[PDB]
Amino acid sequence: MELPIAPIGRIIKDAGAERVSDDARITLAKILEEMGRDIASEAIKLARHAGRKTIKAEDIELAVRRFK
Amino acid sequence: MELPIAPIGRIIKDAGAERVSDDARITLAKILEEMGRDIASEAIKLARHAGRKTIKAEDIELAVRRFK
Ligand SMILES: [Cl-]
Ligand SMILES: [Cl-]
Ligand SMILES: [Zn+2]
Ligand SMILES: [Zn+2]
Repeated sequence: MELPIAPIGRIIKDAGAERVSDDARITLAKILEEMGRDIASEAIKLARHAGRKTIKAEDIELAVRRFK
Repeated sequence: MELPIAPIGRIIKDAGAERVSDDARITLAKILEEMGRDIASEAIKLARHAGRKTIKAEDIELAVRRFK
């Protein structure tokens, strides 16, 4: 796992939760990590079809549209 | 912003990118943060319709299904 748990716990508290189980924080961190990886994988293929090696913000923005 | 950028950069490198612009890392961190907040907001309403104050892993798992 790359994402730290603490910041994910703050997101859920920030959205209005009174109490958050430790298992809720870990579940959302793993779901967002898996989303990040699938978006990143699609952004890499977009950059390669554009002839580039550098992943740019427009690749991320176009890749997220396949998941919406 | 709650999520740190560095770990998001590692996710994109881990998925296979050779080089990542700083703007790509920031864009994906903001998209995952916004997803985390919308999931968390829906999980809070599920827990309240179940009569609970504590957000649990099953609330997260049911809330992500509205976005798939
Ligand atoms: Cl998926
Ligand atoms: Cl949205
Ligand atoms: Zn996946
Ligand atoms: Zn939203």
